[PDB]
Amino acid sequence: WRQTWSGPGTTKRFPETVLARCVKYTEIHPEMRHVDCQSVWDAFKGAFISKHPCDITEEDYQPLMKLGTQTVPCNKILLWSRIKDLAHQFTQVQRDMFTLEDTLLGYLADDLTWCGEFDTSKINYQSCPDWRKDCSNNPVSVFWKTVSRRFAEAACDVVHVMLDGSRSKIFDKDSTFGSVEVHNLQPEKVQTLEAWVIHGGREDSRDLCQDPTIKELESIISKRNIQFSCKNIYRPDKFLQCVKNPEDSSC
Ligand SMILES: *[C@H]1O[C@H](COP(=O)(O)OCCCC)[C@@H](O)[C@@H]1F
Repeated sequence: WRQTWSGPGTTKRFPETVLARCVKYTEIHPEMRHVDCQSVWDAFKGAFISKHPCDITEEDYQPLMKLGTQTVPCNKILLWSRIKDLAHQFTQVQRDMFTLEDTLLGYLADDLTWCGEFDTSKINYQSCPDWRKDCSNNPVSVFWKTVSRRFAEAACDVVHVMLDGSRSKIFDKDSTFGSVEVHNLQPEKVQTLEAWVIHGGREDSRDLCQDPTIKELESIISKRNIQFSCKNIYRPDKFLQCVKNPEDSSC
């Protein structure tokens, strides 16, 4: 009648879903043919089964990271913050740019929740720790931090980030982008971080590249010895029109 934790529990059929996603990914992407999906799942399980779900570490996920090792085109990375759908829509069409969810490990875990229980092999399908209400070192949160760091470390040249220009803080220092990814871009390899600030409906005039939180991001990035650039996407529908058909003479 009562649940242990505040967050949603493990997604139903989690084991089968992860294995099936791995099979599909490794079928489509030829460079991942070497990957044994049962081994990936065993490694994924090993990270959190029989562990207290408030005591997960990045080391727990090391076997999975090793198996899910993947070369990503370093100059074609698209980061995003609080605007998942548009970023994915974009890379679904612009297939030569890659978000974290276009990597094997991001693909496996996208939109899923999982946790175990201490001193029993059971998956908890009733509840899982909420990052804020319960604890930060939980299976889902630790996974995303670990893979997000590794993804940001892979980037080179010009790295792009899609941001939501309709939000209160367009750049949020407390988001995963702001707290993990920005600080793990390697200054030796990354020339520029270019922000694309996506405008909300019909507000097509404000230069959001002058927003205070964008100036904050600019200052943080600049002080890491990386250049900052910013572009408004004033009218998102036209942007979508043009990505989908770039030969369109209106683009
Ligand atoms: C790494 O993190 C980005 C998404 O995180 P957001 O910045 O969306 O943070 C989510 C949690 C907010 C409290 C994306 O580039 C990649 F997945």
